[PDB]
Amino acid sequence: IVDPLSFSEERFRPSLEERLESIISGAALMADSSCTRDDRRERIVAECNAVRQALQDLLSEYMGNAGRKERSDALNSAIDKMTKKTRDLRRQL
Amino acid sequence: PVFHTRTIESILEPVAQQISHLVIMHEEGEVDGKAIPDLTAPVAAVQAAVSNLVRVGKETVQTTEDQILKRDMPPAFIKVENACTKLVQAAQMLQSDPYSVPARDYLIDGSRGILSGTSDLLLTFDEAEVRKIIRVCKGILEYLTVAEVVETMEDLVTYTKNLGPGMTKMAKMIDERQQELTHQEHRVMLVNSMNTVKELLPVLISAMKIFVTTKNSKIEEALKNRNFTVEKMSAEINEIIRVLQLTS
Repeated sequence: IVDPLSFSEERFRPSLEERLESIISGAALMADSSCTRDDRRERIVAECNAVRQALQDLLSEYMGNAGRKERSDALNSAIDKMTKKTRDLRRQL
Repeated sequence: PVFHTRTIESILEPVAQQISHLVIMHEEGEVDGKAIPDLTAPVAAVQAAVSNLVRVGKETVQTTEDQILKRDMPPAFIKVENACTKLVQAAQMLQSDPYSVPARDYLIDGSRGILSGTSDLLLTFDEAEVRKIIRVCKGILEYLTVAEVVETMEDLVTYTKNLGPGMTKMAKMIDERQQELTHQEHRVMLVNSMNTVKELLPVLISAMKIFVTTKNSKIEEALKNRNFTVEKMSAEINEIIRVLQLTS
């Protein structure tokens, strides 16, 4: 048996548990465990890279050997080789 | 830099350079009087790549909860498709005449249009990605406006227990976003504002425990200080929302 005065007041009064669950639910305030979480971004980025590559191939095919372009980075290759070697040694491979 | 994320920069910047070198090459008469090889096979490779992007773009718009994405992404599809039409034409003109000077105009416009459209699609998707973060930030803002309601120790335990996963989510989303950004002051501001929110979390909890303890017997300072912490924590989250939306 309930008190009719206290019941009327507190009935549509949302408890902390209900208020919080509504915020957690509406703003998705919990950890996402799904592996498909990054798929949409990855797909879009993969397709954007395909367009980039396709357009660069076409622009290279048009320019031919008449192109002034030279992109041979031996130094950043050296640094990346040294980085990988040390990382291999410290990993004990 | 020119593009506000590492991904956008890596995609657009090399093609921007190539197109620019090409514009200069024409002006310098470098390609003058030379026969252009058949570009119908590479143009088909661009057509194929553009179609795939549009498909993925259309699929994203169909399944997205974001109404702003549904609206802002489709114009990019038209833009990237129309520029591809220009490129098909330029290749056909160079097929009919390998020495065509008019053809170089649709080749540049076509290439810039595809790139401009791809840029628009990336920026629009980045905005949607940022809106996922603001959703979680606005959620923690609303969760904080509930701190005044907690007048019981049983309430405090539940409020605290349920704040952790959303706070860790926001912190994870900020740390991942920060690493992608190219404007270094933007990263600084996000890292600092998130660190401030994190150091103020224990402070906020203790402040509430005080208000609940002082609610029992013999309060205004406990009320004021708890509000100050909520006010300061909320100010930092609003700053994260502001910084998150900066692209230059």
